[PDB]
Amino acid sequence: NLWVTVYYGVPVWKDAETTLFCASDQEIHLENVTEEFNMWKNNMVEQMHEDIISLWDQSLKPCVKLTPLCVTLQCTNVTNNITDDMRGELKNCSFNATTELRNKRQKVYSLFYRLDIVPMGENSTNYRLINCNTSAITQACPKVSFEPIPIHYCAPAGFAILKCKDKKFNGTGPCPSVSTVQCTHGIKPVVSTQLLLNGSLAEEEVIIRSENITNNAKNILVQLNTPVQINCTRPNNNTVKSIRIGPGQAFYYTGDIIGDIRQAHCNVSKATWNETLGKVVKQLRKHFGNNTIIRFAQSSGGDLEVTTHSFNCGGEFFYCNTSGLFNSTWISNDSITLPCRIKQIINMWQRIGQAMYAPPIQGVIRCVSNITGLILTRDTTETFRPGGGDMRDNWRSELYKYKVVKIEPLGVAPTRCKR
Amino acid sequence: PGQAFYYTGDIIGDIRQAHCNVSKATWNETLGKVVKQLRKHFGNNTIIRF
Amino acid sequence: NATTELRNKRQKVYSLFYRLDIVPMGENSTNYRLINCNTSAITQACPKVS
Amino acid sequence: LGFLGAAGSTMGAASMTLTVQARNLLSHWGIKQLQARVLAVEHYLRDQQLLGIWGCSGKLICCTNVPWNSSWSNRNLSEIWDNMTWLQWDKEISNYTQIIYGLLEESQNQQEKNEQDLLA
Amino acid sequence: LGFLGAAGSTMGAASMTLTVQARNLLSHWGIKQLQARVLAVEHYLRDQQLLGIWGCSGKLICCTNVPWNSSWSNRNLSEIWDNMTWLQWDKEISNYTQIIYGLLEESQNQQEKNEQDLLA
Amino acid sequence: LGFLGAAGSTMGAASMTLTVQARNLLSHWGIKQLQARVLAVEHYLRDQQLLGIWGCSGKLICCTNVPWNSSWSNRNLSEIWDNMTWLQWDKEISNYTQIIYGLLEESQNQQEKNEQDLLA
Ligand SMILES: *[C@@H]1O[C@H](CO)[C@@H](O[C@@H]2O[C@H](CO)[C@@H](O[C@@H]3O[C@H](CO)[C@@H](O)[C@H](O[C@H]4O[C@H](CO)[C@@H](O)[C@H](O)[C@@H]4O)[C@@H]3O)[C@H](O)[C@H]2NC(C)=O)[C@H](O)[C@H]1NC(C)=O
Ligand SMILES: *[C@@H]1O[C@H](CO)[C@@H](O[C@@H]2O[C@H](CO)[C@@H](O)[C@H](O)[C@H]2NC(C)=O)[C@H](O)[C@H]1NC(C)=O
Ligand SMILES: *[C@@H]1O[C@H](CO)[C@@H](O[C@@H]2O[C@H](CO)[C@@H](O)[C@H](O)[C@H]2NC(C)=O)[C@H](O)[C@H]1NC(C)=O
Ligand SMILES: *[C@@H]1O[C@H](CO)[C@@H](O[C@@H]2O[C@H](CO)[C@@H](O)[C@H](O)[C@H]2NC(C)=O)[C@H](O)[C@H]1NC(C)=O
Ligand SMILES: *[C@@H]1O[C@H](CO)[C@@H](O[C@@H]2O[C@H](CO)[C@@H](O)[C@H](O)[C@H]2NC(C)=O)[C@H](O)[C@H]1NC(C)=O
Ligand SMILES: *[C@@H]1O[C@H](CO[C@@H]2O[C@@H](C)[C@@H](O)[C@@H](O)[C@@H]2O)[C@@H](O)[C@H](O)[C@H]1NC(C)=O
Ligand SMILES: *[C@@H]1O[C@H](CO[C@@H]2O[C@@H](C)[C@@H](O)[C@@H](O)[C@@H]2O)[C@@H](O)[C@H](O)[C@H]1NC(C)=O
Ligand SMILES: *[C@@H]1O[C@H](CO[C@@H]2O[C@@H](C)[C@@H](O)[C@@H](O)[C@@H]2O)[C@@H](O)[C@H](O)[C@H]1NC(C)=O
Ligand SMILES: *[C@@H]1O[C@H](CO[C@@H]2O[C@@H](C)[C@@H](O)[C@@H](O)[C@@H]2O)[C@@H](O)[C@H](O)[C@H]1NC(C)=O
Ligand SMILES: *[C@@H]1O[C@H](CO[C@@H]2O[C@@H](C)[C@@H](O)[C@@H](O)[C@@H]2O)[C@@H](O)[C@H](O)[C@H]1NC(C)=O
Ligand SMILES: *[C@@H]1O[C@H](CO[C@@H]2O[C@@H](C)[C@@H](O)[C@@H](O)[C@@H]2O)[C@@H](O)[C@H](O)[C@H]1NC(C)=O
Ligand SMILES: *[C@@H]1O[C@H](CO)[C@@H](O)[C@H](O)[C@H]1NC(C)=O
Ligand SMILES: *[C@@H]1O[C@H](CO)[C@@H](O)[C@H](O)[C@H]1NC(C)=O
Ligand SMILES: *[C@@H]1O[C@H](CO)[C@@H](O)[C@H](O)[C@H]1NC(C)=O
Ligand SMILES: *[C@@H]1O[C@H](CO)[C@@H](O)[C@H](O)[C@H]1NC(C)=O
Ligand SMILES: *[C@@H]1O[C@H](CO)[C@@H](O)[C@H](O)[C@H]1NC(C)=O
Ligand SMILES: *[C@@H]1O[C@H](CO)[C@@H](O)[C@H](O)[C@H]1NC(C)=O
Ligand SMILES: *[C@@H]1O[C@H](CO)[C@@H](O)[C@H](O)[C@H]1NC(C)=O
Ligand SMILES: *[C@@H]1O[C@H](CO)[C@@H](O)[C@H](O)[C@H]1NC(C)=O
Ligand SMILES: *[C@@H]1O[C@H](CO)[C@@H](O)[C@H](O)[C@H]1NC(C)=O
Ligand SMILES: *[C@@H]1O[C@H](CO)[C@@H](O)[C@H](O)[C@H]1NC(C)=O
Ligand SMILES: *[C@@H]1O[C@H](CO)[C@@H](O)[C@H](O)[C@H]1NC(C)=O
Ligand SMILES: *[C@@H]1O[C@H](CO)[C@@H](O)[C@H](O)[C@H]1NC(C)=O
Ligand SMILES: *[C@@H]1O[C@H](CO)[C@@H](O)[C@H](O)[C@H]1NC(C)=O
Ligand SMILES: *[C@@H]1O[C@H](CO)[C@@H](O)[C@H](O)[C@H]1NC(C)=O
Ligand SMILES: *[C@@H]1O[C@H](CO)[C@@H](O)[C@H](O)[C@H]1NC(C)=O
Ligand SMILES: *[C@@H]1O[C@H](CO)[C@@H](O)[C@H](O)[C@H]1NC(C)=O
Ligand SMILES: *[C@@H]1O[C@H](CO)[C@@H](O)[C@H](O)[C@H]1NC(C)=O
Ligand SMILES: *[C@@H]1O[C@H](CO)[C@@H](O)[C@H](O)[C@H]1NC(C)=O
Ligand SMILES: *[C@@H]1O[C@H](CO)[C@@H](O)[C@H](O)[C@H]1NC(C)=O
Ligand SMILES: *[C@@H]1O[C@H](CO)[C@@H](O)[C@H](O)[C@H]1NC(C)=O
Ligand SMILES: *[C@@H]1O[C@H](CO)[C@@H](O)[C@H](O)[C@H]1NC(C)=O
Ligand SMILES: *[C@@H]1O[C@H](CO)[C@@H](O)[C@H](O)[C@H]1NC(C)=O
Ligand SMILES: *[C@@H]1O[C@H](CO)[C@@H](O)[C@H](O)[C@H]1NC(C)=O
Repeated sequence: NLWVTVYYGVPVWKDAETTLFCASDQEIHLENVTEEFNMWKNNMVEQMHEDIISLWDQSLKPCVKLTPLCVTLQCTNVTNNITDDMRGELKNCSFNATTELRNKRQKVYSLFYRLDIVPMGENSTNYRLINCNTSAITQACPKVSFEPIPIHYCAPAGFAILKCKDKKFNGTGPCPSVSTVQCTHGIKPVVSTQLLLNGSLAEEEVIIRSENITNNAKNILVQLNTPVQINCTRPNNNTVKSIRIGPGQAFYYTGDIIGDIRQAHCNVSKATWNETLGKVVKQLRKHFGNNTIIRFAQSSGGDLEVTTHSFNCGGEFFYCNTSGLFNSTWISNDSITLPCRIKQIINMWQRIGQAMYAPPIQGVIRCVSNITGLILTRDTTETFRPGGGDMRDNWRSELYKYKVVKIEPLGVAPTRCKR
Repeated sequence: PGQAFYYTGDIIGDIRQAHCNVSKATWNETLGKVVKQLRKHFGNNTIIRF
Repeated sequence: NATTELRNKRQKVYSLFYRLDIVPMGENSTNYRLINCNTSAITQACPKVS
Repeated sequence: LGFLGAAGSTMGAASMTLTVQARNLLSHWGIKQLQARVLAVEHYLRDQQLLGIWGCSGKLICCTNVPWNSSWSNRNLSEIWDNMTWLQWDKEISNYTQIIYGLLEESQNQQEKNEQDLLA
Repeated sequence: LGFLGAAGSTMGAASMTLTVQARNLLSHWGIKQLQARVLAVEHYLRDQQLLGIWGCSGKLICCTNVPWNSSWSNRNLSEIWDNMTWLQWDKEISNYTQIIYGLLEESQNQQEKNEQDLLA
Repeated sequence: LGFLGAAGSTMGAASMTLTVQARNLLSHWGIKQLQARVLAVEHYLRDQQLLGIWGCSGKLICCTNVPWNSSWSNRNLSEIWDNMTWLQWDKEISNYTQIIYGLLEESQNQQEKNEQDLLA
């Protein structure tokens, strides 16, 4: 009747995990393929997380380790015209630093942000740096930028990356329009918390994605279909000086500020932001009731790293207060100014044993970026607050459309052909 | 900077020597068995001293 | 006199050592050094690792 | 006409693109990339070894002397080759591939011994 | 009589040493050596896969059903096998090897389907 | 019935388990493990290449046109297939395997040339 016939080169695949490789400085449509996608169970996210951290750590290996600076500092108030918003933000700290010769010392004074230092014994002249009790700070190399250069992830032979082209796709379930790609689009590893910057926009509508939308323990990733432009600045002219603390080892610090001292801040158009939230609210009401109340509120608690919008602006690390963006209730040429704090001693990843010193940048800093999505958490009346402390969510927002499968070319079927 | 050294500060009570205990009878049975097997490589009408 | 987390500070520490881990210097009965100070750097085993 | 382009097509159409997929099976930081490459080679060789064991070495379409059990699938040829894509077919008989593979090996073992005794 | 000893000889002489060359295709510090070894294996397997695709698996000399186009080379057999060494020949037709390889694949694909329908 | 289970059995019994052993040939810290895996692949490929050179590609039992020299072994078939296990046989003719391998290669080289001239 019918006989087993063996075929090799069959267009069949199964879900699989593997190691993807980099490509830095092609697409086949698959006409009648419907595939099941599931962001949040996508291991491409876990790989990107580990690769970004590893590359970050590698870049600090050849940089000056600031152990000579774990000394007592004598700090007084800065003798300049400091506005009310900046009182107590800066301190003028003196210390005895090592030099290139072991039997010599030098007296150095520098400006530090208050967030980077701590009083000892509750004494108002003697302070230490924040990490002297937990870690050695490593200074980032001034020649190495923090720019989020795009990375493409490519599959090894025997594997393929499938891509979902459905414009209304929410990260899970069947995708009726699937193509095969050799390598992903370039993804910029932008590191930020509650507002996602410089990512991809939704093609048509604001898309709200959540692993379980009714579960208040889960985060909600909101992709915008329009960017909101945000303008950030540190409006102070910084004079950057350096000293040798060892054999070819230079430490960089702010010596002084030229002119008045003002608070760093970000500007979001008021009208654009109100249109953006109206769109988010309309989509939230498709998961929540229609005749409901949607309230936005500020982050409820935790340290500065999670209660603010954290980002790298021109090499400086900003911590902006977004209570001016998330303070409204929606029931059935102005701008919003967001105050920002600056830190030089940071921990980047949610880790304890590492710390980095970001050397100051000479001059005045300005950067412009696009808000392309929000990370929200949820508490009638539903209340939503900013979230985003875990960087894996930033990467889920770009990788949600990709899946990795293994090719299984061998198979059998009945035919009328016999050996 | 985050580096802790651990040490014994003090001893509570009297100070005594550390030691190990081996059952006397079990040990004597064990050696008798070892001796019987050594005599298969060494002479039979011999003396084995530990 | 041990170092502390700050480079310009010192702390006075006393501890108990086994005699096998220390050696007299110059045959002096108050001044001793640790056994390895002339041959190696000692590394402390991590307390969390069995 | 590219790699996996026929994935949504019928088995009888997709069977004409076997060389398209066959040619895409082959091609401390950097170690995990070597592991991926070594593993890809090992996977490839196991499938090739298996075809050799069944007497299908060197070919993409291989007819055998193993009859089909309708307990494996009782669909006819028009149901299988003019509908059920290969992805659909693979799901339907996944439970039976080890039984079929064992029977392909047993058959080849009888064939090689019957052919050596006819050359004697 | 050793590896590449026939490189300067005529194609018809050099064709008798094919096993001499075939056997010399197979066999942080130390990683670049693994990369070289993995790569050598991958190269080897791609050439073997290609012979299989063309229906030449397991042999050093393989005749096909692909006719020669004299647009590729219009030299006769005495010009090619009794002169032009293989190095010279390779230069002369380098521009045409992808056309020829495509035609070898297309032919094998028709042959395997015509043979399955004659076993039916 | 598992891997090497037949090692103590007679050659004529052990010859029926060839697929059992064939399938067990394939599958800074961690580098020596990659070296072991790369090496296992290279070993495998050399044995497969050698079978191809002798004209035995794709099969576990291969008959050739090379006669047996009784200078290699003068035992009869009952002595060899109904006694001397494969471990015993391997010891007895170890001194002659390179002579035999050379003669298998020479024979295949004459066979491929005689077959191309009959297709002409
Ligand atoms: C979101 O995307 C926008 C658009 O890409 C991005 O804005 C860009 O930021 C970079 C980095 O701050 C700007 O590049 C600098 O421009 C100044 C002014 O000319 C130059 O002086 C800088 O060169 C010095 O510093 C470099 C190290 O960063 C050194 O390598 C160099 O030798 C010099 O010393 C540098 O070129 C760029 O101009 C803007 N682009 C625009 C249109 O404004 C924004 O930062 C992204 N946001 C986030 C959070 O990633
Ligand atoms: C953010 O908006 C404020 C207005 O609220 C801008 O402040 C003005 O800046 C101009 C100089 O360009 C001054 O002449 C005005 O006197 C300032 N107004 C006030 C009320 O201070 C600010 O420049 C904007 N932002 C950014 C990020 O550069
Ligand atoms: C930090 O304090 C130092 C003094 O400890 C300030 O430097 C002095 O400035 C006066 C003028 O006001 C000069 O006459 C002195 O010679 C300077 N002393 C030294 C050691 O340079 C310094 O300006 C203060 N820093 C800031 C940013 O205000
Ligand atoms: C952002 O600014 C708001 C003020 O606009 C801060 O909110 C206040 O927080 C204190 C607790 O420390 C409450 O007692 C006040 O009632 C809050 N004010 C208002 C108007 O609600 C908020 O804490 C700031 N956030 C960060 C991260 O600095
Ligand atoms: C090691 O010597 C120290 C003194 O150098 C002992 O500590 C003192 O004990 C007396 C009581 O006998 C207290 O009054 C002192 O205040 C303690 N001094 C300090 C610095 O703590 C210590 O007990 C001895 N160690 C051991 C194990 O006996
Ligand atoms: C065809 O299969 C019949 C039932 O076999 C059983 O069911 C199948 C689905 C498998 O699970 C198999 O392992 C079970 O034994 C047999 O009774 C019948 O004899 C088979 N036909 C043959 C081999 O001639
Ligand atoms: C091939 O099969 C066609 C469909 O048969 C019917 O539907 C399938 C899914 C089963 O449930 C089967 O039992 C049903 O009878 C037939 O229409 C067609 O005539 C068959 N072709 C031949 C040549 O027999
Ligand atoms: C032989 O080739 C003739 C010309 O083909 C063209 O020129 C050669 C050199 C290649 O570049 C090729 O891609 C060009 O198309 C054909 O016109 C002729 O039909 C071919 N003979 C066959 C295939 O029968
Ligand atoms: C084979 O070809 C020989 C050489 O032919 C001539 O030189 C070559 C390079 C071309 O330019 C060609 O057009 C010339 O005619 C001939 O001498 C020889 O007779 C030919 N052999 C046969 C059997 O035809
Ligand atoms: C069989 O072998 C005879 C002796 O060959 C020699 O002895 C064997 C054991 C090998 O060591 C070999 O290298 C020696 O040459 C030959 O005289 C005889 O001709 C061979 N039979 C053949 C090839 O027909
Ligand atoms: C096969 O050989 C059997 C054993 O032969 C004897 O012992 C071997 C080890 C040699 O020393 C040989 O010279 C001896 O003659 C024979 O008993 C048996 O009859 C032979 N079978 C056939 C068909 O000839
Ligand atoms: C220094 O600034 C603090 C604000 O952080 C203020 O409370 C204190 O009184 C100031 N001291 C002097 C001497 O100006
Ligand atoms: C620096 O050294 C001088 C002695 O030369 C000392 O008086 C001063 O307090 C030291 N500075 C600090 C911050 O300890
Ligand atoms: C360092 O000191 C701060 C108080 O200034 C304390 O909160 C923190 O837990 C200490 N770190 C360690 C490792 O003990
Ligand atoms: C995403 O889409 C799936 C499939 O339609 C649906 O079951 C799920 O509830 C949706 N989740 C969200 C947050 O929209
Ligand atoms: C989603 O969350 C709800 C609680 O809001 C829970 O009852 C339900 O079982 C969860 N569903 C899944 C698939 O985890
Ligand atoms: C900042 O200071 C530099 C001198 O180092 C001067 O050339 C520049 O114009 C100043 N910029 C501003 C905004 O004050
Ligand atoms: C941001 O700066 C651009 C010019 O670079 C300006 O057109 C835009 O209006 C500014 N946005 C806000 C919110 O101030
Ligand atoms: C935001 O939208 C609401 C609802 O349409 C409206 O009442 C409110 O005035 C708007 N606010 C701004 C700043 O446009
Ligand atoms: C919710 O309101 C919108 C109009 O804003 C309407 O189109 C939609 O059908 C309503 N959904 C339900 C479930 O009533
Ligand atoms: C929210 O807006 C009201 C004015 O409508 C203002 O009084 C209140 O302070 C704002 N809350 C925050 C946290 O800024
Ligand atoms: C914001 O989005 C627009 C539209 O895609 C783009 O032209 C612009 O360059 C983006 N801005 C930034 C800072 O990337
Ligand atoms: C060792 O301790 C066990 C109980 O844990 C006891 O039964 C045994 O007799 C002791 N052996 C010796 C030699 O004391
Ligand atoms: C050694 O003595 C044992 C009895 O303890 C006896 O069984 C054995 O045969 C003797 N061996 C020889 C060599 O006398
Ligand atoms: C260290 O000193 C001891 C004597 O206390 C001596 O025996 C040993 O050899 C010395 N080690 C070295 C490396 O010289
Ligand atoms: C998809 O299905 C249509 C019929 O609805 C068919 O014409 C087309 O060829 C199919 N696509 C593929 C790749 O087979
Ligand atoms: C699908 O299956 C039926 C038999 O079940 C057959 O008649 C038809 O040819 C197949 N394909 C099409 C074209 O629907
Ligand atoms: C395949 O096996 C599963 C159990 O693993 C069984 O439920 C199913 O009915 C079987 N039949 C098919 C799909 O051939
Ligand atoms: C080199 O050419 C000469 C004729 O000039 C020929 O006799 C010799 O065999 C050739 N060498 C090789 C390796 O073919
Ligand atoms: C070289 O080519 C010519 C034909 O062009 C042929 O007669 C001759 O046999 C070839 N080889 C020699 C021996 O020159
Ligand atoms: C081969 O191609 C080159 C251009 O790449 C051309 O110049 C040459 O004439 C071609 N002909 C040959 C050598 O067959
Ligand atoms: C071992 O030898 C016995 C005969 O003494 C035989 O029956 C048995 O089958 C042999 N074992 C194997 C694995 O061949
Ligand atoms: C072993 O060899 C002899 C011939 O030497 C043969 O008669 C016998 O069949 C072989 N095997 C057995 C069963 O002993
Ligand atoms: C095999 O060679 C060895 C020397 O290497 C020789 O002693 C032996 O007699 C030879 N004969 C055999 C076992 O076939």
